[PDB]
Amino acid sequence: PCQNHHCKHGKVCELDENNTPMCVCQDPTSCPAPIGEFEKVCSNDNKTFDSSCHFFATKCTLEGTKKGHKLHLDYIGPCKYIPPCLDSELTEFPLRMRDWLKNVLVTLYERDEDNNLLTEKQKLRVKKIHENEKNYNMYIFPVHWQFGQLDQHPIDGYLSHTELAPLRAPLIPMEHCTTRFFETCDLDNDKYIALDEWAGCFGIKQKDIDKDLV
Amino acid sequence: GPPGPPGPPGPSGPRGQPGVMGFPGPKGPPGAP
Amino acid sequence: GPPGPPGPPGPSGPRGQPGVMGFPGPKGPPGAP
Amino acid sequence: GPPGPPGPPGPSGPRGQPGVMGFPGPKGPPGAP
Ligand SMILES: *[C@@H]1O[C@H](CO)[C@@H](O[C@@H]2O[C@H](CO)[C@@H](O)[C@H](O)[C@H]2NC(C)=O)[C@H](O)[C@H]1NC(C)=O
Ligand SMILES: [Ca+2]
Repeated sequence: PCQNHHCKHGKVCELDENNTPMCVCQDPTSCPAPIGEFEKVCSNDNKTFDSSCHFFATKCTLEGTKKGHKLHLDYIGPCKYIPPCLDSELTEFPLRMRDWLKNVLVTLYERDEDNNLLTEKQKLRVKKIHENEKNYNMYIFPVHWQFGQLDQHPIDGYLSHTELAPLRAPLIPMEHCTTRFFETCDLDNDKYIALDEWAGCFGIKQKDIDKDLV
Repeated sequence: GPPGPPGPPGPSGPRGQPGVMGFPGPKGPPGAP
Repeated sequence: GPPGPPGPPGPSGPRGQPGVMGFPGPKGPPGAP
Repeated sequence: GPPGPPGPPGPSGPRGQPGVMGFPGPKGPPGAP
């Protein structure tokens, strides 16, 4: 009587007094134990949960607190110490990530079988970017493409803190510099990152900022 | 007569694609003096 | 009378399992001069 | 007439998502002294 009811993140299906499907909050107790350490998530408070589920089903039956307003899901992994982003490293960084983007892209060009991962246009900027048994003339697209992926709620040319999650979270525990690098991109401190903020952050002159690449 | 109950849910999906290759390793220590 | 046809195909199977971590990053760049 | 037999199973679910990203590669070697 239930299979056909899908409830939002945090809720499950339980039958009401008339046997008719409804949605209530989940018993955190009843989620899959982490298949490893990766399945765990950290929290604003250096406080570990066993999985995504475990954070939802906790947070689900919540709302409108002030000690909870300053509490949000910080990143994947369990809660570990994160060393300070030294200035030496925080510089050496955009150069590493942007490279990593290049690869991230290229490692997609391969998997993409029918525009499911890259359009055709892109697949052909990567083509012209791959073929290089030869430096700056590559990163341009990556960075953009990345920004594309993020700015989406809502698409406006700016990057909300929440819009970063999907990159900040899975990344912090492999790159202590991450949290730092993203707040010191927002030059003007608009608490948002605009394409300009975001391109110049990765060492990309404003003459290459082609707002059509997102 | 009545058409019997819908089939059962099918086969689980395949395994996913492997994640993305990590960041390139940090910088190198500046050579001896 | 004798039984009638067999019900329709059931639901799509569920999502597959997540792939494995990704090849380690390439080697870091030497600590120049 | 009674209800027929249940039908085929639903088509196979969808390939699971990718996996976490990889570890940062190894620290680069030292250079000019
Ligand atoms: C958050 O909690 C973690 C782990 O519970 C703390 O990391 C530990 O630091 C101590 C050193 O004082 C070690 O003995 C533990 O083994 C560490 N755990 C790890 C990462 O394996 C960390 O100090 C806390 N960070 C804060 C306060 O945000
Ligand atoms: Ca936006």
